[PDB]
Amino acid sequence: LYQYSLQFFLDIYHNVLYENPNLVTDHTQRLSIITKDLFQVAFNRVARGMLHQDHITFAMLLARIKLKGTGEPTYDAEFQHFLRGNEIVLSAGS
Amino acid sequence: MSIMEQPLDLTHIVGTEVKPNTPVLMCSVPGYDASGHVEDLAAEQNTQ
Amino acid sequence: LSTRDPTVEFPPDLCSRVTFVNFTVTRSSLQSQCLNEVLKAERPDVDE
Amino acid sequence: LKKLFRSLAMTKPDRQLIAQVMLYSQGFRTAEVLANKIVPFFKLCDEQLSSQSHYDFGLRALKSVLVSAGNVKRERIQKIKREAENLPEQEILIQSVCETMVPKLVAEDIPLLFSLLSDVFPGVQYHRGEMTA
Amino acid sequence: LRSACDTVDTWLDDTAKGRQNISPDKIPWSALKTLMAQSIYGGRVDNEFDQRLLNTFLERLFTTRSFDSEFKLACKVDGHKDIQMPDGIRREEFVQWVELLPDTQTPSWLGLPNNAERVLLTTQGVDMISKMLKMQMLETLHTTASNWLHLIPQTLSHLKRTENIKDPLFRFFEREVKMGAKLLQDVRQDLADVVQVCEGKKKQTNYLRTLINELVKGILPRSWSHYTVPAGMTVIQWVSDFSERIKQLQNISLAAASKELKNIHVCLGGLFVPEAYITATRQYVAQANSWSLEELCLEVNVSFGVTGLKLQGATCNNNKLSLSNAISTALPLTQLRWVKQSVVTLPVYLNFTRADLIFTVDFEIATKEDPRSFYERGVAVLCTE
Amino acid sequence: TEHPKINEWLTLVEKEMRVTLAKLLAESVTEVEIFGKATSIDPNTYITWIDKYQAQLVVLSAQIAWSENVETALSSAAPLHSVLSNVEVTLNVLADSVLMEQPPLRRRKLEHLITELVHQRDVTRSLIKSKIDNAKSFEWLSQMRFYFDPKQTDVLQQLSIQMANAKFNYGFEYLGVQDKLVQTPLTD
Repeated sequence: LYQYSLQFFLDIYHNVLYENPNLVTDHTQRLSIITKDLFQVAFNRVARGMLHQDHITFAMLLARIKLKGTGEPTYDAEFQHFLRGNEIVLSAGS
Repeated sequence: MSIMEQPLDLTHIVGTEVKPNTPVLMCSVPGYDASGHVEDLAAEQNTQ
Repeated sequence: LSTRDPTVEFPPDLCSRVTFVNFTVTRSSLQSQCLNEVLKAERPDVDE
Repeated sequence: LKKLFRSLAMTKPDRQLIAQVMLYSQGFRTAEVLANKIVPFFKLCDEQLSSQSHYDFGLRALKSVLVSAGNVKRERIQKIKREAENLPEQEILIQSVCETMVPKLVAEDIPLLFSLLSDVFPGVQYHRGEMTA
Repeated sequence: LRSACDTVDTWLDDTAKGRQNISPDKIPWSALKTLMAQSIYGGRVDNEFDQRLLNTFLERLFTTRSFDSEFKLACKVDGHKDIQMPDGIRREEFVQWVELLPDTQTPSWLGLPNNAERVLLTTQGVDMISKMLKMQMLETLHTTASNWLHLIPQTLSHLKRTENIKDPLFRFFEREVKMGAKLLQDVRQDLADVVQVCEGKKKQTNYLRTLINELVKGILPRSWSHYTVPAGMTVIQWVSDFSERIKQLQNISLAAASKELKNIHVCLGGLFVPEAYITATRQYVAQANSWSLEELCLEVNVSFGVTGLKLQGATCNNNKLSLSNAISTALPLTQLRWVKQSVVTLPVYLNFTRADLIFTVDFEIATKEDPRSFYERGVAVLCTE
Repeated sequence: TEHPKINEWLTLVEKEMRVTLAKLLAESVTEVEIFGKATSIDPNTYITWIDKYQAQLVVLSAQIAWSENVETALSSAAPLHSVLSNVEVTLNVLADSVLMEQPPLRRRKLEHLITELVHQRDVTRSLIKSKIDNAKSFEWLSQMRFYFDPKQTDVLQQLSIQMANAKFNYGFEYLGVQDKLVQTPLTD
């Protein structure tokens, strides 16, 4: 039901970078402001046209993206066990 | 995600975000229809 | 021959007749575009 | 389009009230008793008989039976005049029920219908013939 | 909502003409409540029990105890929680109360048990796990069919066809056995044919090929779907219930061959049509007492014994209903008696879907709880589960 | 004979049909008032009135009179019992009349009146069972109500039929006899 385009992502660029609220005038803090605003606006625009069931899934995916971008060590093994380890084969008679 | 619980700022979205050549897809589950919402929006904005 | 929909099925006869050139978007190209656009937004004279 | 119309459910009509007052209007001394006997009979034969695809024991069938009962009571009155006082109202109702429901039944359901008729109305008997010409 | 608001505006315009305030008693409470219980919100209501639920919701809420302050709109949790009705008299105050309400709600807000949300939340968690697995992934047969085919049919051996009585129960039982035997014979013929064509010298036909495809897919064939199929069940679930129904019919036929048919504790879930049995025993009581069919009412205690009845959100204790947070509990034996002439009246459904109401049962009320609370929690009795 | 257009004289026929039905209804309501104001009623003039006036008109005039009597009773207990007694007396007369042999047209015209008076009896019984404050009580506003005002010069829009906050003008289309429906609670 939701197909998004690179033109849509460029539109969200034009709507985040240009008309960024409170236009800090410092090259260090403006980067973090632009980053946080881009994540939040991306979540808002994508969630406008998708179901409340999948809202949390998209939010968790964005949390994973923020963990990958940050410095914070991503728990790749734990994430993979949470994703695919729910259907893992178990021992016989366990 | 607190913005999502609020009702849509449809006037702001159609005034700023929506390009003139991009249609506004008002999708709905059965039992729901947003045509009345668009009529109310047009009544507010005084647009033919 | 050109198309804008990547999720389109072509018949096998047309597939045999024509040569396919798919213009997909890649991560490296996307990062290059993002870096150029953030340069233009932040330091436009430097980007130019 | 659904917002332009106001919806209302029609699930189950009041067959008892439908039958009683129209029997009263057609003219029946034991109208309430006949109504209290005929609607449960229809509801009972709607499921105690075999489940054939051509069976219908609903409001249209009940109303047709009541209209036919009024018509045959008027015909009996006219026959007496040719030949109002008391009349066998139960026999009239059973005659209408038979003339409307018997031809639709399968061969293994006619004794079941007559058993139901004997259970509901004791003095039933049967009316047939009178078609010599 | 718009129609209800328009009716409220019309009624207030008819009542007062430019008055600044109206007393709560002068407000047409009964008029508005009846009008939008019969025409606005009750128009689309099909079931009498849903109509009763709507009626008790409207009666509890919209009388407001004549605009009584600190009115309990509902209970947030069944233990030690409450929602207080705001005392503001303006749209701004009502909106402020709305944002002051906490974001996270619970199904006990609705007068419902809290265990109804557990299955939905578990399913949603499984679904989001599957969706994350989908994005992560983006980033012969006939021998097994014949094995299952040879594995199923040993639970079914034979059934009598079934013979001239005037008993209201005997003929209904005989016709039940009749179409049960017809369905069983058709199923056996189909199984024998597919056994022959899978292990033997027999070609494939169109009907048997469609049966092969549909059985490999796992959907019940429409030919075998004579009686009610609950929400599209699977064939492996349906075959066991069909076997148990056959066993019950075999027991019925054996007891009839040896009235003794009255002493059988029939399961209501095993019958092809359940309501015909209730009307048949009603006619049996009517012919025993020389009474009328319509006047006989229901007085059911926990002389006809039925089994396999499961409740929903309550438990039985000496013909007294007690609310419990369990999903369901089983009644071992239930007897029914017919007598011509505050209590709770429960519905009895064939299955969990409640798509087909069968009949209703009046029980005795609990001492502490309120009939409106019983209706809002939605206690019912299930058979085929 | 003046040779008007076919559509013009057909429109004249339709409009004057409506006006004629309105006039006949006004005279019928006057007759029902002067008949059913009293407790006892005379079958010998009841038969003549029913043979005189149309089936729709006699049913509608009975409805108008019953609504007006209940409105007067509510404007003012005991008058409600008087209305119920009048309804039951008319019902007994109706039962005797359908017990007698009758022509089919008047038989149908009388069966319709039986059905309508039984419905009126049920409404009166339920309304007495409930409690009444005035004519603004919803237990009385929930039923179909009929009002007649002979002062209006527009005889076509003279009759007003009222439900709960609903106002209707009678269309005065000639319906003939037709088939009358039994007013069940589902029908209400």
